Amino acid sequence: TGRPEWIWLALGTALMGLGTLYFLVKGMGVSDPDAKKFYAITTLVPAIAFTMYLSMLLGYGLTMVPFGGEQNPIYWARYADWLFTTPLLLLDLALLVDADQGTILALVGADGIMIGTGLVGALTKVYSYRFVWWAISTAAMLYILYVLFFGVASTFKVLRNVTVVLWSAYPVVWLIGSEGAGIVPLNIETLLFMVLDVSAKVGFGLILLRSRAIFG
Amino acid sequence: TGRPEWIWLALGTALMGLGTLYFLVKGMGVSDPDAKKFYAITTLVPAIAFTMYLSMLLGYGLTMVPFGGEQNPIYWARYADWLFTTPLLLLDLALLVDADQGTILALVGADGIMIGTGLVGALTKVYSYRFVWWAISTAAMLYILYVLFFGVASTFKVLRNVTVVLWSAYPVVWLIGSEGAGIVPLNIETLLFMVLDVSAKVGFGLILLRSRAIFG
Amino acid sequence: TGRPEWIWLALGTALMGLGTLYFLVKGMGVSDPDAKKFYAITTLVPAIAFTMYLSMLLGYGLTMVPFGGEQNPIYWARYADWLFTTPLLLLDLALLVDADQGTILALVGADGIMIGTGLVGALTKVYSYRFVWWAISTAAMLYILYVLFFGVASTFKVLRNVTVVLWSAYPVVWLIGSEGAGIVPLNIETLLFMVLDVSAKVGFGLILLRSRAIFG
Ligand SMILES: *C\C=C(C)/C=C/C=C(C)/C=C/C1=C(C)CCCC1(C)C
Ligand SMILES: *C\C=C(C)/C=C/C=C(C)/C=C/C1=C(C)CCCC1(C)C
Ligand SMILES: *C\C=C(C)/C=C/C=C(C)/C=C/C1=C(C)CCCC1(C)C
Repeated sequence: TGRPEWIWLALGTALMGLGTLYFLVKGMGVSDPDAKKFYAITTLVPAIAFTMYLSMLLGYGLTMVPFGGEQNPIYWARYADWLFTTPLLLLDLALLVDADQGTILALVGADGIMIGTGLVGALTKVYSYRFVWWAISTAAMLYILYVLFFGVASTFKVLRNVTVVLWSAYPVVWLIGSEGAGIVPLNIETLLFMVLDVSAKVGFGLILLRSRAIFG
Repeated sequence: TGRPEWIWLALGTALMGLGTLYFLVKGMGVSDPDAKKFYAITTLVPAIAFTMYLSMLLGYGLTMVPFGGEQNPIYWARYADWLFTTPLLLLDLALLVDADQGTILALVGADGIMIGTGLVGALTKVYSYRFVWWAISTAAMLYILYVLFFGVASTFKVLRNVTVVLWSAYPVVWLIGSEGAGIVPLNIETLLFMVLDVSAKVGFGLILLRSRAIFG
Repeated sequence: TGRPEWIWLALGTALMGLGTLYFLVKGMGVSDPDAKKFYAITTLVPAIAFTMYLSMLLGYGLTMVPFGGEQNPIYWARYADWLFTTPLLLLDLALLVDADQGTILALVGADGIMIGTGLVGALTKVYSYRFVWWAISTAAMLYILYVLFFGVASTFKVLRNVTVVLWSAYPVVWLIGSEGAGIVPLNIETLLFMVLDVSAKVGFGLILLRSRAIFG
């Protein structure tokens, strides 16, 4: 359609949907409560993302934000997506290592500030302030990674580093993309987030559910 | 007032308020933690709905959505209502049959997508796409009913079928009402949702709390 | 800047940030899961508030609401703040006295209606109706205080009365401030909420975390 990035949105929609179907079928039959837990969590994340990519695709999860003298398309549904899926992803790690509740709360808590401040950064009309919110969000992401390292083992370790490399990519792509300094066109900005999202929402899950660590 | 549907909104407000008072008084004295749980859950649901019908009544939870060439009044507060009460209703069943946590999460998870996609459907300006969101929401509702059947007993069974007949009514009324194909005037569309809501928010609760199944 | 209340917003930002840092450092080393719980909860609350005061300061969490024939600046981010921090504050008391789950739910449930109805009151364009929402919110606050009194001991008692005096201040300041009857200028309205917020978000926490009651 009229938006260059549409094919990336259409591809992410498709891959999230297929990933959703795949885990739904994969999950059928699980009777082990613990495994049930990782299956629910892991199936729900691309289901949520599927509906969010579709709203972006259909143009509903998109808005225009004025700044830098320009009218700027902002996909707010990306953040609405992360707002619900990043805490579940952290839930999978939590459950893996059996984190106690104060840690889980701090994690989930830091994550909501991460995405909420980043959504504020996204919608802020004062150009310079957007980077203030990028900074606080990035600070929160770093606390989350800090806990992950200093706050099953082998699978945990695997998903941990996947997480590091994947989650730390989101900050840069924000910065260089159209929501930030405006280094890379929106069209390529959407492509990168799609590739991260699918790796984080489907790839991560394939890696976790194919492991016996999820089993009591 | 100026809106035909006002008397239905005023009636739902009144019935939810009275239902709220009734359970609040009913609940006083409960010392059994488990029963306490069903009382809180069941009292909270019409309290939330009371405030939401009032915002609709007062006109705050109402907006106009353009599509089909027309400006269309949409009661978004209906969805804000279901967003918080449908998961608690599912909580009551969950607690009844002592569902494990992976099931509860999948249930609560599918329910949030159900109402969120249906709210997107409600606010979408592209006529044809609204039905796409109706379809995904309906798909999620069907997963929720699927779990309910394939995922205390007697009371469970009773509330289960009440749930089936009541929840499956919401899809049709969306379709034929003004938010969809536009078969039934808004005025009658509001009347039907009010009747469902009160049966689902008060009737359901009367049935559950009058049972000893809620007792350890 | 152009807004008189800015210095109060800047002061609250600063005090919440410093309070956040202070507990973060204070919390380092805690290994006792229960204590971990009060530390997470208590550190998260001014972190959330920090980001919300900053959005108010920067002007992002501010909007204009028409009523009384005038265009009226409303800091909606104040409510977005309370929406997440008041339930955690109640969590600290809950955990103190080891409230059972039906109580916690009723508490958290009444609190969300409290702030949500008060946010509706804040954004309502019909002058007289704002006070209807003030009334329902106040009713919910009273239920929350009722439970607190009729629904560790010594610390509980201390935080309980702090809570009473602090939380009951918010209703009056709404009433006399610019969001209500318009008795006190916005500039002083913001000052009072800042003083309450910092006492409720930092002061309360200093009092709780300096106690051994948080320890198993
Ligand atoms: C959809 C799955 C995941 C794993 C998404 C993770 C996204 C983030 C870690 C985003 C972080 C951001 C930061 C650190 C600062 C700028 C705003 C963002 C929200 C993009
Ligand atoms: C207030 C109480 C209940 C039991 C409400 C239940 C509502 C639904 C099951 C709504 C479902 C919808 C579907 C399936 C698709 C169109 C949009 C709706 C949200 C109306
Ligand atoms: C930030 C910390 C706390 C302890 C804030 C508490 C705020 C309230 C108790 C607010 C209550 C309100 C009432 C009772 C009615 C009018 C609207 C308010 C939301 C201000």
